[PDB]
Amino acid sequence: RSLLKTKENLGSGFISLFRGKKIDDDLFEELEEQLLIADVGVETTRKIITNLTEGASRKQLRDAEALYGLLKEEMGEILAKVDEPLNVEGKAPFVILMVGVNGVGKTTTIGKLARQFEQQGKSVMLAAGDTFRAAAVEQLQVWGQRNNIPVIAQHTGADSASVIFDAIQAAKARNIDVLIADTAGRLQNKSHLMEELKKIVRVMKKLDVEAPHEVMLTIDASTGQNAVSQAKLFHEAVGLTGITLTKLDGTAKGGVIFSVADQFGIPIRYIGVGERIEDLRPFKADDFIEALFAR
Repeated sequence: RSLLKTKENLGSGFISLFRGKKIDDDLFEELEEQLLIADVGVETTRKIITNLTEGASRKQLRDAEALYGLLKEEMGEILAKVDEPLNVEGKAPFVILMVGVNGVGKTTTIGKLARQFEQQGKSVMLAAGDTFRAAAVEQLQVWGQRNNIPVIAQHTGADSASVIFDAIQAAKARNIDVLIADTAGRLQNKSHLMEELKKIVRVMKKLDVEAPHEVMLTIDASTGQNAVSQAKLFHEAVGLTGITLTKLDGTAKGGVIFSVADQFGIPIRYIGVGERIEDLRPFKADDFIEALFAR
């Protein structure tokens, strides 16, 4: 599958580690190491190991090979807890606030997401709320134009929340089903980001007390621990309702999906396993685990 690189250490990769081995602390240490190198993280790895030890003992397993099935079980539960799909229907418009750092995929994810919704029969409108990042504003505009998707964009530096308020206002008038709004992502000024996003979320209430219907964080799987810290940061700034993991193909640090799931508990909406529009796959825990573990 596309997850071929993460499989060296996770899922299928466990088999080679367990081959012929007996169950002792030496083995759990070897596994712990593999999990940490895979970016599962200290806390999640400590949790996985203990659960697995209690399980391998209270079922009297002396054979290491059998841990593959028990790993599949506990890691499956971790992803299952954040397996709630994004349902963007019944609103006018359904506002998705896209938060996250620059160069993490946001603008690209926005384009892919818009194409997917339109492919389902719903009109989309974009809002360039990252008003200072002139490259990103430009990108959404030219792209939206050639895709016949209205893009609400204003002068460089205009108040983000105003652009988005105008975008929501316009969306309601033009009967748009989904409005996807971009935001500025500069962690360099922690509390400014918090106050900025807080203003955005508040100004929205003037036109709809339900907006935003979705606060989506986009993070890059290939940046391992960076993806986790970023999530923690945005988790404390805004009310994240969904997360999107991009660039899962091509990185052996794929275990980060378990770290971001276990530590925050926020629904993983989409998983990026390639560069095509269909590659921004709606996240299904069971399908992911099955492919992670498939020999």
